[PDB]
Amino acid sequence: SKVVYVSHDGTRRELDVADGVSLMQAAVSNGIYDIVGDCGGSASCATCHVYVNEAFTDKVPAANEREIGMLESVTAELKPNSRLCCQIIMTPELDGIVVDVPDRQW
Ligand code: FES
Repeated sequence: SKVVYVSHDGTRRELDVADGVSLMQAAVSNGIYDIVGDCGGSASCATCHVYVNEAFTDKVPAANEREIGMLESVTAELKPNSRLCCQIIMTPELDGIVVDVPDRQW
């Protein structure tokens, strides 16, 4: 399914992500440099921060307690639609999901 990573300067980068693969994993393994994913996807860092387009925030499973806690430490502006994309697993329903990436993770 399709996923669009919009870098902070507006560049739209589309990737085909297989079901069950997290947005972070697909990102860091396909040149999406503005996403670090340092902890490896256990909601243990804030380096996979992204802003989920409001047309998809409802279809994504809500952030668990751990992510909520980690999000508090994001280095870029924390917004209502901020999410640690390693916590978002790709599924067909999410096809076309768009995420805007901040100008910094560290
Ligand atoms: S890769 Fe560390 S919280 Fe997402």
